[PDB]
Amino acid sequence: KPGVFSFLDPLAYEIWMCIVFAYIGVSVVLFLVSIFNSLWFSLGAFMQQGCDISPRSLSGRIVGGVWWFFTLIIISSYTANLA
Amino acid sequence: KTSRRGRALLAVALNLLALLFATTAFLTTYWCQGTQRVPFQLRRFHTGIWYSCEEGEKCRSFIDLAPASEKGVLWLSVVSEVLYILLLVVGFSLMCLELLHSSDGLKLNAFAAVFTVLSGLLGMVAHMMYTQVFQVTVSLGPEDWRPHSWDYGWSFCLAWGSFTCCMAASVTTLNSYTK
Amino acid sequence: LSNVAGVFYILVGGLGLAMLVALIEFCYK
Repeated sequence: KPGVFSFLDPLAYEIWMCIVFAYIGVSVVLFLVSIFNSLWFSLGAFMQQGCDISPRSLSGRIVGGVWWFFTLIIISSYTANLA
Repeated sequence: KTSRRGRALLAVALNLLALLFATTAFLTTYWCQGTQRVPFQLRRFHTGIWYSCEEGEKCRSFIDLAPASEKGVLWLSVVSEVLYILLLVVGFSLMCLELLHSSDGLKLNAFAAVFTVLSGLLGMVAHMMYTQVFQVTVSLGPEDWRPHSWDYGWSFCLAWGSFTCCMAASVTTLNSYTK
Repeated sequence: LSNVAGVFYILVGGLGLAMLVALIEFCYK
């Protein structure tokens, strides 16, 4: 039995670095709509579907939709891989 | 007022370091380590981003491999690097204009911050494109050199650091903007 | 990484587009 690594097997570490950084890039934009506030809100975005509280379109809410689509895709591909 | 100024200069500083890392990516000493020892056959590759060194010592200017489409992918890659550098420099320029006002304003810093964002995004896309070309080259079996390692070149990590630093400067100058 | 990397590309493109929308919205005002 592998320790830790076995869970990490389906998707490459570099890809993880990518999804993280890309998540950061998503994270700033919500604050661009407004150094930690809406960054923390983005932390409240990945946690649940994607984004909130935006008063109709505004700006980065569409980023929330794209992000939702995004994480949806990746988790799907992940699960398929483990399968 | 010392707070916003010190955080701002800290921001242009982080941007500057980030520029040094961008140059570092543009000046990698050798992109990844490599070896081929299957005797006779014994080798120690040290491929550059452009100058593929090997080790007696033997630096080599390969550059622009991976036939179909991938050359154009390198085109978009390098162009994205250039625009990356341009948005960096525009960031320094606008922030130095803020320094001229330190010697709109906030709207202008928001602009430069947006340029930092576009720079970081296009840059991450660029590094993606390059890793794509690299993995493709290895996938084609690069002429002879197909190293069992090639695991990573730290300068690239430094490029990612330049990214997170630009991110860090944009958000904090905007934190000053929040005030 | 590639097969998802395309999705990274659509992601970043969406980012830049939304930033542009933010810009024109800053232009109305």
